[PDB]
Amino acid sequence: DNPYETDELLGQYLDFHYGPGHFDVPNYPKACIEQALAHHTGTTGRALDLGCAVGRSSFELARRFDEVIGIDLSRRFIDSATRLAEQGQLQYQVTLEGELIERRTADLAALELSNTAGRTRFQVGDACALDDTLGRFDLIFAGNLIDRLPDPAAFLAQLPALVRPGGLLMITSPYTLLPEFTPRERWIGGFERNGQPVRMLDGLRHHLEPDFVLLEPTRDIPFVIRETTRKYQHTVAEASLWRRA
Ligand SMILES: Nc1ncnc2c1ncn2[C@@H]1O[C@H](CSCC[C@H](N)C(=O)O)[C@@H](O)[C@H]1O
Ligand SMILES: N[C@@H](Cc1[nH]cnc1[SeH])C(=O)O
Repeated sequence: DNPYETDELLGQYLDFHYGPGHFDVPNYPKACIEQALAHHTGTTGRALDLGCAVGRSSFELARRFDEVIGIDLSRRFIDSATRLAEQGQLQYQVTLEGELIERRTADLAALELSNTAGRTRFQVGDACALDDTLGRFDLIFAGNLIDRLPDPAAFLAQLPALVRPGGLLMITSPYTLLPEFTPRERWIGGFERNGQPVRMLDGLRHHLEPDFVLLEPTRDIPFVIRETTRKYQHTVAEASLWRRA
């Protein structure tokens, strides 16, 4: 039932996280973490990467944080991230055209990520119901996650307790709201209420303030996902950075 446990998605996401770029758009997980690191003014002991997929943002965070925990619900994704952490490389297939496929390599050494791979730990888990043993963090990253969760409010309700005061929360999303992933009654934005628009960002503020303070302004970060030799997604996420009060 989970698309994120399929070979189709594995090949998209291993290319997206570790492959060459497309249309001269920079690697997206790396671009996201560059922005988080440019704004984090706290200590660098511990970061949490929620919805980490096959782990590029977690390895990027590990260049600066002593410990990085990456959590994703997809076991196929997490098994790839762990293999990269432990062996430094893996191979995968991408679609060329129809059934014609091509084998490719992901390599942490080539990306200058192998030296700190030991600072990562990857686990399967549900971001809407995180273990109560997880502790708290100096920095939390949730990339392209909130529009893929069935209970966004339940996810957000954990975050004040998960971030130390003075720490940083970074959420990015293109707000691709879909009933397949979020029941309409659980949307926190993307609709009209009492005849006025409620944007997803308004929903984020309602749930996070004043425990977090939004660093203004929000920023657009684009990304490209390769599906075949010829077909790509090209999308503009909104990044919002939040300081814990
Ligand atoms: N309940 C849940 N708990 C944890 N991860 C979840 C989840 N529902 C979906 N996900 C994960 O959220 C991700 C959405 S796509 C974004 C992946 C990655 N952060 C990137 O920016 O490229 C997928 O990896 C999916 O497996
Ligand atoms: N289309 C991709 C990228 C993404 N992630 C969250 N929203 C979007 Se659009 C996916 O569904 O994983």
